[PDB]
Amino acid sequence: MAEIIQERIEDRLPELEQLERIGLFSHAEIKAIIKKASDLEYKIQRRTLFKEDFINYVQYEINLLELIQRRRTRIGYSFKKDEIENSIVHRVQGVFQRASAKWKDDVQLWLSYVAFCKKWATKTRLSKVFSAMLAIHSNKPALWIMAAKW
Amino acid sequence: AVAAAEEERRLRQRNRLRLEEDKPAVERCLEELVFGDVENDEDALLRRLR
Amino acid sequence: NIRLWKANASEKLGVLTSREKAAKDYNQKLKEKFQHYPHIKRIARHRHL
Amino acid sequence: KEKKKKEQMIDLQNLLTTQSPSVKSLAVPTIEELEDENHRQMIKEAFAGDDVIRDFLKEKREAVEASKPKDVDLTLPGWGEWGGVGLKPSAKKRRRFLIKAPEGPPRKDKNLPNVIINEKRNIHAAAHQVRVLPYPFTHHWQFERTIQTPIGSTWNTQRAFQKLTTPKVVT
Amino acid sequence: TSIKAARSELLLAEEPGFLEGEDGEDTAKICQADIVEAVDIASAAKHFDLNLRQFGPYRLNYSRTGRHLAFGGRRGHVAALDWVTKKLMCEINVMEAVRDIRFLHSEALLAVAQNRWLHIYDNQGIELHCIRRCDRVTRLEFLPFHFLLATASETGFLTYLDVSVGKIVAALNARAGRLDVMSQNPYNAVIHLGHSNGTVSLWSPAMKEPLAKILCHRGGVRAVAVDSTGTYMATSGLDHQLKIFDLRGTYQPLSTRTLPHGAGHLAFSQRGLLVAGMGDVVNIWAGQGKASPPSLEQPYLTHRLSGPVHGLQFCPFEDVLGVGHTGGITSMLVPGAGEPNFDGLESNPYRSRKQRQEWEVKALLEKVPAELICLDPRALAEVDVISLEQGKKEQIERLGYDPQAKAPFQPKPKQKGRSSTASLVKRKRKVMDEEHRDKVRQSLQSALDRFV
Repeated sequence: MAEIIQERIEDRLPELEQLERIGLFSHAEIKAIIKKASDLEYKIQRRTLFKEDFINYVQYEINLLELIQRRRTRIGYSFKKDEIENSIVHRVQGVFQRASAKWKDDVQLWLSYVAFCKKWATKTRLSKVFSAMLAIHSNKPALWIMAAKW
Repeated sequence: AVAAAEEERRLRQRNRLRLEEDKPAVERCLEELVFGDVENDEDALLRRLR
Repeated sequence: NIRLWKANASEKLGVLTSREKAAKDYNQKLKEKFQHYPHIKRIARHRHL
Repeated sequence: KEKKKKEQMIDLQNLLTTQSPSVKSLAVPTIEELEDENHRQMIKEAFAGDDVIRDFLKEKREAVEASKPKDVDLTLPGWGEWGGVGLKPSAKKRRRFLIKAPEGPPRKDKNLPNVIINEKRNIHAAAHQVRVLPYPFTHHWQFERTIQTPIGSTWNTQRAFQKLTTPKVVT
Repeated sequence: TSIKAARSELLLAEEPGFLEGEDGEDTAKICQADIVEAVDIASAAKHFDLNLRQFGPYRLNYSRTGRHLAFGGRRGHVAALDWVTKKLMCEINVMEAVRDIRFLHSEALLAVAQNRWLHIYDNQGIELHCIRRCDRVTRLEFLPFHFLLATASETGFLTYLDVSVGKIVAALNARAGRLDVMSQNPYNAVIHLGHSNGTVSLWSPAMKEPLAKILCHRGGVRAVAVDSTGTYMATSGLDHQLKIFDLRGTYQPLSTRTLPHGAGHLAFSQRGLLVAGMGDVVNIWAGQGKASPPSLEQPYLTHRLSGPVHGLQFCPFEDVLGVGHTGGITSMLVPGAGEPNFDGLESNPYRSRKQRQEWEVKALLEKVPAELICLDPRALAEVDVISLEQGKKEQIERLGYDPQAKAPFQPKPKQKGRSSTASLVKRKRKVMDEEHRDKVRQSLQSALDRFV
């Protein structure tokens, strides 16, 4: 139960405390992120699972990634991408992998995974996503063209 | 290293000031998604309700 | 005859859940932590012969 | 010897100080209510009793006296020498057959003037403890540090619990 | 540990309350009416005044989880209720006087100290056990992690009862007269007893004599209390003194003040606030508490009750103080008294029945035996060095016999001429001679000057 939920929140702490050290976020804003991330974590760690909670979890991190990006430009701070951005991106990929395993037949979920990998992920990561999708969806000619186009 | 820590402390204070003075309308829209719409000051909340 | 035995006589063989694995590691560390206490030694080392 | 009891009466009288300041804005309890109706200022000292410090000093004295070891005289009055009412074993013979018990460890409450501490050991609790230092440890403090640190999830975060319970062989 | 401390606050979600005056205002003169209007409606509902004048003055106990409250009247009125919601679990009439009330590890079980014996009740009013041994009990107090209930009696006896099994583990004769003042150390699990001598005695079920005696007052001790950490002890007496002692190996008075009257009742909150019960008047001192005892210089809050006070306790995880008196029961609002962040697995106010019954099984499997209670909770880690004969002696008293002693030799009856009892005395003598060899071996382990 929450011991897995408590497991995941502690992993989020080291990047949040770095955001406080740079001054990008205030201490009150750090508290708000922790509270909302905990609520989204409870939905996806239940015994009863819905596709909508995974989308809500993913959409929250994307909005958080944009808010960090806009503030870094105004400060002109470009360091510590690995400790902050790569931590969030790696966590989002785990959620997509769990969701794609649960709902293999949903092409829209697969394409959303591909769209995120283009914007935020390494090209070698996107190579795996196309190969995984084409393995179970080889009967759709349009999906082949999208991989060849890329 | 005490002065170096104080140097980092004022750098946080300088960056925190610059991030609050001027905020584009896009950032306000994003901040509601990430932080929510919560008011903890009583008179400020009363102005919102009225 | 040929006989088959368990190398560890108390472990559970099948696929385990996270709570089962967490308790098993906790039990092993607890036994090692208090291995020198007289009551622990008396029970642990008793074999029927 | 009476110098010691004088001194140990002195410092006990010093710890249990009689004069102390009062509380400033303290709400005053009701002492009297007039049905046909007013808090009144008090005399500070409105108590008398038995001399408690004397009793405590007595009791600590007998507690100390009981716990000390004993000196055993094994002299037999007429063993190998003449014995009778007028005749007594010589002082040198008393010295030769008077065994002294070894001087014991210091009491926990010698320097604690207002405290009396029992010296008897809890044998039932001692039944559980380890008697000899185990092999890999070279100092007692190392072993007690190892025992004292909790490993359960009650006292540790989940990462701390998992790193503290890491198995050595995984197959 | 600061980085370990730093990670702590982020996980913690709540902050303690405060109360600061402005423009030189004294918080002592602030009344409860001003606080109620200035705080949210949920907290305002926690301030109420029950009026029960017909029956005697009331003693109260809060459940270990702050959800439940139980109280008992002197004339024999006993009722248990949820206090957050205003529902009545039970209200019964015990047919004689009641001196104390305590919960037992949950809200399910109630123990009452009646006039003549001790009784056990359900939270619905059903009597469960009547303990005939415990008689004329004045004070009750429960040790949670050992499942022990401690009783102080009029006759001068201190008794320990194991509620898990139902057996009395120990019954100790204090031999100091009447016993009426009792408290426990949550950190230490020892029992503190006050006396007219001016001394406080420390007791454990293992010993037949007190662990320690400390002289604290020039008159009779009327109240005693210790903090949750086990560091400080607060006492009051007929000598009009409030004292704070350091229990961490020092036993010296850290602070002293003179009072109009000796404090009948004292208590500690979970954040270190100290409350004194003086007749019909209640006074609260607050201190920073960060490695420091509370400041006795000036009180933090005050209130005047309708009748003289007969019982005080802070709710575990709330900013409220429960007061029992002759008029009835009142609830005060004390901002900053309760500990904000509770653990969901040990004492959850917001727990279901299935969560509760999982917790109790865990605790029952995990009970600490009675003999392990000592002044140091970590004494089991320490390695005891004693002589080999010292261990041999101690094994005898705990058992009543030597388990390695050899019984005197008796020859077995044998055939071919060896059963005539003339051979038995011969074979016995032969063996005893061989053993006699062993003990004697162990026992041994100028010109004319030449003729002299």
